[PDB]
Amino acid sequence: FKTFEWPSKAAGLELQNEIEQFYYREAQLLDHRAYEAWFALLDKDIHYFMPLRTNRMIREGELEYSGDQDLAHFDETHETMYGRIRKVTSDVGWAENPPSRTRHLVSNVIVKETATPDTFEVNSAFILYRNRLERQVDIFAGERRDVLRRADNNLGFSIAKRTILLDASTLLSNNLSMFF
Amino acid sequence: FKTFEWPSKAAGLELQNEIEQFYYREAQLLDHRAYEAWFALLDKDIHYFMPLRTNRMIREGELEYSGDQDLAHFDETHETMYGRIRKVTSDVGWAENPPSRTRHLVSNVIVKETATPDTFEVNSAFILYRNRLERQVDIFAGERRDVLRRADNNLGFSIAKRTILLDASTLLSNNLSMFF
Amino acid sequence: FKTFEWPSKAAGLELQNEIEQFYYREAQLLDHRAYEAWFALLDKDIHYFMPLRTNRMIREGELEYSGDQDLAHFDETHETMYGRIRKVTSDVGWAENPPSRTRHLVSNVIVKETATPDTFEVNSAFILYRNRLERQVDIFAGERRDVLRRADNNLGFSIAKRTILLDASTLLSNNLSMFF
Amino acid sequence: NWTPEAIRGLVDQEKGLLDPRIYADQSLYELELERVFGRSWLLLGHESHVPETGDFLATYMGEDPVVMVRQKDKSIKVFLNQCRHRGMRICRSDAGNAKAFTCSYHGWAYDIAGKLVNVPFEKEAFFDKAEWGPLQARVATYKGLVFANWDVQAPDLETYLGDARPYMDVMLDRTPAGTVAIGGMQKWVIPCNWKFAAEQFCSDMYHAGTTTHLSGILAGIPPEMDLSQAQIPTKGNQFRAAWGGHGSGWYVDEPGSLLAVMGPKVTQYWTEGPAAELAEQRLGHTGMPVRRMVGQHMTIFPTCSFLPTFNNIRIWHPRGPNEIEVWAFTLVDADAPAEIKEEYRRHNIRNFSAGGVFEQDDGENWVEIQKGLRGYKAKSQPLNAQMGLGRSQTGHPDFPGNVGYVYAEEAARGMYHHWMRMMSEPSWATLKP
Amino acid sequence: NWTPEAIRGLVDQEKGLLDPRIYADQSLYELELERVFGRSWLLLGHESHVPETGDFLATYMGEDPVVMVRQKDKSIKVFLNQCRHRGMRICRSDAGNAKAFTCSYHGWAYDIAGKLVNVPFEKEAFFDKAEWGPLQARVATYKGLVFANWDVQAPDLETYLGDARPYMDVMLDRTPAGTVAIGGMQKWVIPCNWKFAAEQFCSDMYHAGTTTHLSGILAGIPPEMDLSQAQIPTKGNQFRAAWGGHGSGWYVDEPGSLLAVMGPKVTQYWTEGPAAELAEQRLGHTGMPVRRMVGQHMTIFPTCSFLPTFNNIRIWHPRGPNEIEVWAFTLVDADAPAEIKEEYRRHNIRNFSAGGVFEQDDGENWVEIQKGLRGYKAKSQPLNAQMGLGRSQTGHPDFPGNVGYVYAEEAARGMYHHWMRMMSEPSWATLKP
Amino acid sequence: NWTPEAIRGLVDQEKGLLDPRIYADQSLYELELERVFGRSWLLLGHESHVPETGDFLATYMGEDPVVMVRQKDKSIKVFLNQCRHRGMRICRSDAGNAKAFTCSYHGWAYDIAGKLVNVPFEKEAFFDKAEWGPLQARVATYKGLVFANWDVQAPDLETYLGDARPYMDVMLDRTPAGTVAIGGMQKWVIPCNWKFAAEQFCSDMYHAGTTTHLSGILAGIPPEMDLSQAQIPTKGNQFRAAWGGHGSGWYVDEPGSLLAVMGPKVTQYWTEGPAAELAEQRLGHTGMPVRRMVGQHMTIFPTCSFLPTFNNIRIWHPRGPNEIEVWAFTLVDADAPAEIKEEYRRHNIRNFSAGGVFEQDDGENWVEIQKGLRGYKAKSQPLNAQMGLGRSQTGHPDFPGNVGYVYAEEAARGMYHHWMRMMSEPSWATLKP
Ligand code: FES
Ligand code: FES
Ligand code: FES
Ligand SMILES: [Fe+2]
Ligand SMILES: [Fe+2]
Ligand SMILES: [Fe+2]
Repeated sequence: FKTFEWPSKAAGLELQNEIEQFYYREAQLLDHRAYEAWFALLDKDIHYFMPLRTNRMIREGELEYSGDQDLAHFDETHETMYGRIRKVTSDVGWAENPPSRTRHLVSNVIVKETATPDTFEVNSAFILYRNRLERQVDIFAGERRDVLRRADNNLGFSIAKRTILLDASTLLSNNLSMFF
Repeated sequence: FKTFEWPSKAAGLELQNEIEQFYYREAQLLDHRAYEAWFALLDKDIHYFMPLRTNRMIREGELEYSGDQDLAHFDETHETMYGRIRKVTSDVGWAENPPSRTRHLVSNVIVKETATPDTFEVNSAFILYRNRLERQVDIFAGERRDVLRRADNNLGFSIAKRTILLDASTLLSNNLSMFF
Repeated sequence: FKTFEWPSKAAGLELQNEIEQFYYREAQLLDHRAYEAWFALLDKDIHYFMPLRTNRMIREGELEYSGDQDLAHFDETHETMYGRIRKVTSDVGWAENPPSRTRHLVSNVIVKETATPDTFEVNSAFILYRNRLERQVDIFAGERRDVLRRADNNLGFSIAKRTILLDASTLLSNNLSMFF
Repeated sequence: NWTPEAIRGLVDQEKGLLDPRIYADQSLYELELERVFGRSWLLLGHESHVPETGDFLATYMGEDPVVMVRQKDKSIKVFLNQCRHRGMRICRSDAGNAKAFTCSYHGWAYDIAGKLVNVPFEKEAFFDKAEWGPLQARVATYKGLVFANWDVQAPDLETYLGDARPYMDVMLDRTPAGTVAIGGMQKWVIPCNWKFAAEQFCSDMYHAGTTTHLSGILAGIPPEMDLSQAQIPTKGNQFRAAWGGHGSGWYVDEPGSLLAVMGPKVTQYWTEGPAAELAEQRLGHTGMPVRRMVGQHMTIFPTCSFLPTFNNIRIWHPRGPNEIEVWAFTLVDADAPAEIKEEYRRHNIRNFSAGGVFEQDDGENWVEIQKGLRGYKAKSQPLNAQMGLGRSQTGHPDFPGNVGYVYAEEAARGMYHHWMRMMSEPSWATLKP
Repeated sequence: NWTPEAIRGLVDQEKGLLDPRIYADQSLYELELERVFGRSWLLLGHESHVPETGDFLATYMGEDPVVMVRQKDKSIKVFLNQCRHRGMRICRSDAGNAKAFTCSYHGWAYDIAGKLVNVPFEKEAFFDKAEWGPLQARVATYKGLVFANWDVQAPDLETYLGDARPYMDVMLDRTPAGTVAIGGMQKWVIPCNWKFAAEQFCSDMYHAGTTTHLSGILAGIPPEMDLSQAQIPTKGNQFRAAWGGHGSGWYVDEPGSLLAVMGPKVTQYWTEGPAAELAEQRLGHTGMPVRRMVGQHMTIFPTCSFLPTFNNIRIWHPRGPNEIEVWAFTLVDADAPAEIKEEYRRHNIRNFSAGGVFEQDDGENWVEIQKGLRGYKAKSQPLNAQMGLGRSQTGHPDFPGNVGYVYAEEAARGMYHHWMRMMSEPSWATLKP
Repeated sequence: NWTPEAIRGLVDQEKGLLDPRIYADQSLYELELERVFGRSWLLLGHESHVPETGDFLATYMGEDPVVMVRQKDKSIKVFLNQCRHRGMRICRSDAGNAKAFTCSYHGWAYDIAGKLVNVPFEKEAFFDKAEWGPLQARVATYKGLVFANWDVQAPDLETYLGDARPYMDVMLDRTPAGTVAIGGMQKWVIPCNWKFAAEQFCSDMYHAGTTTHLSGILAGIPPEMDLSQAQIPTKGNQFRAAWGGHGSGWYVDEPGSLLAVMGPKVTQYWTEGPAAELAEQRLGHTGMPVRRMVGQHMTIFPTCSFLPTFNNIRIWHPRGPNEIEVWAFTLVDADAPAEIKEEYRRHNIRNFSAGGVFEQDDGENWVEIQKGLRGYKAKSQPLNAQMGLGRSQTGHPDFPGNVGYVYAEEAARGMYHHWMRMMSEPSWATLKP
């Protein structure tokens, strides 16, 4: 995917604060299982994407990530996400009933303004800490590359696009029952 | 505990920075074992709380946390916290002599102005990394719900209330010889 | 090492954001294996230091870290750092070919101004997630104490001095093939 | 292989010697699950945990997950938390209320008694449902506390406890109202053998009265008082069960030890007033001065430990020879003043939780012991269990049974001797009292 | 040591009983690597994973690392990913193209065929290079799928597969062009025995037709529907292989169930139109009505599993008795419309990736089963495998081989019986079909 | 359980064959702790790690924790870091100064000799303190280095080392003023078997003269030139110890290889001027051209390894068959100039640290080898130790003992043969030199 393209003219302090506070609020919604609230942040043209990552020699490093027509961990539209919210808020959704306990620690927020005013490309790092049942702990880490629009909702922003670059090849977790 | 009720009007950049800095300063006191300096931040009316978490079915989700008249991991006043500082600084306090090596990574800071001026309800996320003796590593993750007051000390603030919501049911560590 | 001597007056909001963004850009270079771009950030008078930490009784806490004339995990100069860059970018550098997958989550940024204009002493905390091959996961936590300089370069700053205080005695990891 | 002869040589109570291999050996551990945990009375909690019909608590018996659930007939049932179809956990939450139990795998349904009542597509695909419910356990209550045992050939709970009952009654039988459990159950993990934890509450006051808990006491004593004051208690006794490997120790006539751990308000409650006077009357058939008895510890073999004066109670779950899980909770007299219920609550959290000023140091000890026992030479010579050897007698005026001095390892030798018998002797025909 | 008598008693096909120790025992696992994985036909992937000369794929056979690499002559060789000098891994990336392979330790150089062609300082310090190349495996292809086997004595793939081939062809033989593998191979770790995973795709439709996948169904059906409005499929059949422990299960005339998992376009493609009619004409030699066969699951013993109707294919890699790795990829007809290939890709991610709306629930069940088996009593009583006992016959008008009802365990009983035979019989003279 | 016959058939030094099961078998490891580590001389550090009375270092002998401690009479005593009471670690810090040692559990006090001097409540509850102190070990010093052995029957350090001593003297006996240790000791964890690491330093120069350290050499050469300016060393020798399985290897007349690793200032110190001329005078009685010997590697069997030319030294701590800990430190000549000490320090960090340009790649190979050995087939065929077979002899003008070419496995064959001997022969009556 190559190093994120931060502008030399950094985003204003007012703008830097808004995006961070948006991610802090977002993580709060997810960590407290307010899934309907979080889902309302996703735009109708949302593309939710987490590609596979592989072990390659440096000379073939451009094959590290899976592509548009390869399999992925997530490759979701607004419609497919809606079914997942229905499953995760369902009594018969065994993988999250009883639900897990997660923590999204968000940092390393870099903001880029796009050709379209009030639309921003955002880079952020994270650790997702998942704890399930008695003693299960899966620790995920990675970066998120978002496209965010200024929106007239409770958080002041909506998610237009999300790519999650996870720092794993083989997944050490048995499932991805959580949202990134 | 539900999603933290952040204000629609977000705290100004000056205040956001001041609170973030305070926590960074506090984490520097704890990770460098400045226990007497840390304890000086606590108000006489402090409540230092960390409830138990249990695995409940969605239908019984309101029973996830232990209450005010139940057991907890921590439920401390100024008097009892003083006893803990006396132990942790002791040459015969074996659990922290030799001392552990901790790291408090603080992020996700959400500031809420209260009805009292210069008193703030602050939500924050953390990973506490703890390393003991030869090869022991305990990784804690959770959130903190604090009530902070402006104070006349080297850090700028005082701690009036602290609730730690730890992302664990069964604790995977042998003890909690660290402060949160 | 004792608590970081933070200034009484905190750094301005512009400066706090400049240093933070420098580290977010720096972590982007490392996490995307831009070792050539990262090396260009180091001034020629760089001391890249990472002492050993030992378990000591409270009565002997002044002997925790190793000294100037002891062994270290890293004790590097510009000349020696370049050799390391030459090894990691090498196709015949086995320990990093295939490369690892690193994540530097950076927070706790405290900025101190020195007696030299445009030169700053900065404290920061981190969690370095390292994932290698199929199943290898190494989690590092620690503290960075840097002397940074205003620079007419890409990231806005250059590195004059770095001490990395790692929260470990025995490394649980088989090597330190990554940069901090 | 482990012959009965080889097992007998691991514990020598006459000489006061213990083979360190008992805390580390993997094949010895597998036999403990069968010969010890497979036929002993294991504590699961308190009656008030499951006060109404359908109330359940997910817990463990050894490494076997079990459901403890209250019935329509006001009894408590304990069945194996495993569906006999393909192994799935029937009860998937810690605690709550159930009308039925359904398996998430193939939909096999159970009533709260553990009987299999419905199998999906039974008419089409199928065998009798009465024989395919999860394995049941014998359940018996002792004044609030609920115990379980798989072995139908093992002696009943009352017999199993024997002359240990009086010392339990110190905590359990103080009022006609009974004891109630305080909400919440602390769970944490220690990388150590269960026998270390069981022995310490069985026989070991020597650790609390010497070095382990100096900082725990420092945290308890008034801010104006430094450690060089605090008076180390010496007066005291120790009980070894006639049969079963149970044990208990206590300080006599030293309220200052209770003062440091539980505060002034609890010390008053335990020693002075109508409530303390009533308890001594009720325990009159034992003849014990319970108002003089403080700082008590006790273990019911194998893994039921508690601290009667402090109302702290704990179950040890084995997780291999090198690990345990500590499940802790606390009791209070049902009719006790609200202030007294609160003081017992605060001080148990402060002292004996995962982050407690006492428990921290207990865990620190056990972690390093298990680390050391990984070595060859560290398992090559016996450990000294010679304390108070031949110093006990069964004719004490105040305390009934085999009684010695507070700092002794007589109860320990009893705990290990019984353990040794459990492992070497196949049949209850020679094992029972 | 396990005697052949003790092995035979672990699985009872006549009574429909399974000893649960087969999922947990370490000694039985070591034997599984020798007697099961060391001489079985194991899937490594597809021919299209390695199209060009020098293309490779690093994968596993049991816990043995292997290199699948396409040769100059268009054949495929499979050799142990280990240097016979001191054991270093020869091929150190997952996939790509290679001109040669070289050991990073001492530079022992190998060609793409897996032959040792260069030893540094050979003339100065040495032994024949032709003899010291890594161990080679037998490679066989079935309609695009690539299988491998160590044993020179084992039957060939076609013989090993037997009367299960018809049911494989439902996925693999639909078009003259053949199947191609969509790029990317998902990998995730589940802490559970491989036999649970193998059986579920072999015989277990029961779990999907009852409770496990109620929420997965909820995810697929339109926003207007609630779960109670979704018809539960009941009609169908189960296949048990004549030999090998292979098995498949499918629904008959149940288009609604395919609609929920794979969507309107795939359901149209599979049942109606030119491509659906061409598949039925090609599979007419079996007599099966493929356009009516939906929701199919299948297992090729030991660790090869697929969902033929969904085109989802997966390999289970054993990692001790308490762990597997799941390596999953998907297929499409090479000449299928791009719109259909994309729909197949989408819903395979949506339902069957590690974060799939079906998969999440599968591993959730398996984790607790393996957890439960840590206990002594959890392994004291046999598991029930009595479903559909004595109900299957070989004279079904539509489907070839031993055919019963869809919710049965005749396939499972066949799997564990072959497992038993594999573990108890050293010679292929008794085992061969 | 292993019969002597089965052990002997794991190492064939005649054919040059190794059974790969020696690196992976759990049962063999448990025997190693008893038969190899329980009676071999193991390096604990340097005399200058504990220079003052009461100075200590906490280290390991196998998986047994021990305490190095300097006494009043200037001798070093080594004892088990375990209290005989209940197994608690006596010394709880990595290093420092002690006036005594106290157990944290029950307060058993020990002086700096490991003698039990105080037992709390002894008069009241107790047994002879002189018999209950921790287990003592035989301590012996070779020119600065501190070794320990449990076995009273085992040969003395000198006889144990034998004809390996001249090769140790290259690093140690260069000054009358002796060596000192640079402060600090690096501890890291590699998931491989100890025999891989110990063999490499014993017999494997082959890896440094081929592929392993291509990037390490690249790090050591000037910025303007690459590996095409780096010449491969092909001149040198290897030594196999008469008894003990010790071994060394080195380059002769190859000053370029020292320069790339240790820089110009060390190269000149090692090869020219007063200190190098003094070393040549002192070491002349061995006949060796010490000034021309570079890149030396050495293993004192079992787990004491060093690189004499670089002054790097390490102990391998076994942690199961599949894990070790590496404890590394560095020496200098006590009277060597400050600039020379600094260069030895700097370059040891750059090269042989956990993150060293050389070390990284060494450990990388070992990790992947151990992973492979989880497989059945990966252990089914023997490994090749056939390098330099029958080419060594005891007739060499310059170097004493059984000497061959630098790229050879004669020392490796000697190491494993001795390992095999110690594992299969129970009595020192047959094992003694
Ligand atoms: S496991 Fe099959 S229904 Fe319970
Ligand atoms: S391991 Fe020695 S060259 Fe492959
Ligand atoms: S363990 Fe050392 S004093 Fe009891
Ligand atoms: Fe204690
Ligand atoms: Fe399923
Ligand atoms: Fe090397």
